[PDB]
Formats: sequence, C-alpha cells, structure tokens
Amino acid sequence: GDRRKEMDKVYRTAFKRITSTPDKEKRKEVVKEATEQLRRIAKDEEEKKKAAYMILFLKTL
Amino acid sequence: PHRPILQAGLPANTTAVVGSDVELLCKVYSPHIQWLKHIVINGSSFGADGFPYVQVLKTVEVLYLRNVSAEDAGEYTCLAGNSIGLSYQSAWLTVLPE
Repeated sequence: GDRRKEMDKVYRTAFKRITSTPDKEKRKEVVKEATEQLRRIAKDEEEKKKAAYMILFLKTL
Repeated sequence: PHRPILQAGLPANTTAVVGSDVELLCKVYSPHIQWLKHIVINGSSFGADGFPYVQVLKTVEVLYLRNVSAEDAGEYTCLAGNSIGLSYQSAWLTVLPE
C-alpha cells in the first residue's frame, strides 16, 4: 500500500535523474542507488516483482 | 501524465511443440518495450531475498521464438514504461515433445 507509493516515487525521482545526466557512467551509479533503495522497501511478491521490473527498465534509458 | 496503457488481451498464453516456432504479441497504445522471461533456478523462480529471476530478452510488438526447447517455456512479460510508471501483462508458454 503506502510502500507501493514510495516505490513509484523512487522510480520517477530516478527516471528524472537518469535522463538528465550526460555522463553515461554516472547514469549507472544512479541505477545502483535506486537498486539498493528499491530492494530495501518491497516486502510482498507483487511489490518485489514490481521493484525488479522497474530496475530493468531504468537500464533501458 | 499516466503509466503506459496496453492492449488488455496480450500476450496470450501460447502452447507450442519443441522444434517449432513461436510468436508472442504486445500492443502499446500511446514508452519503451522490453520482453522478459522468468528464470527457474532449482525449481524456484525467486531468489534469496524474495526477488524473481527475470531476464531481458529484447527491446504490434512481436517477439520471434524459433526452435523452442524445454528451457524456453515459462512466464513471459511485456514491460512498457514512461516517465510516470510502468505497465505489464504476463503470459505463460508451454513446450511439448514429440
């Protein structure tokens, strides 16, 4: 519930930061920072499946 | 200002025989696309902490699968996402020997 909202908040905050960084190496550092936080929030099967699904999509950026 | 909207029906659960070819469909109404497979490691698709083994396969959106094997079956997912969020619909593939 409320944890699912913080996930989308981290994703959108990470999406904006990733796609405004010209340094391709610094973009991977932003993913890794969002990776650790996202894994630190989710607790259910669907929420963990969501936090994973996000992580792979920021890599598509 | 929304997550991407996908055609509700697809992908559809498909059954195929080994050695045959397979095509999985996705339809986006709008936004990048990447397909995924759910990897089963020792009879469990989930890892140590409870996260799923999921692998990106590629990036109407069709995915060609030629000469499917036993390891090719499982759960496939279509990830669409934008600035706001993501949307995903999953289907399961079935492989049959002769």
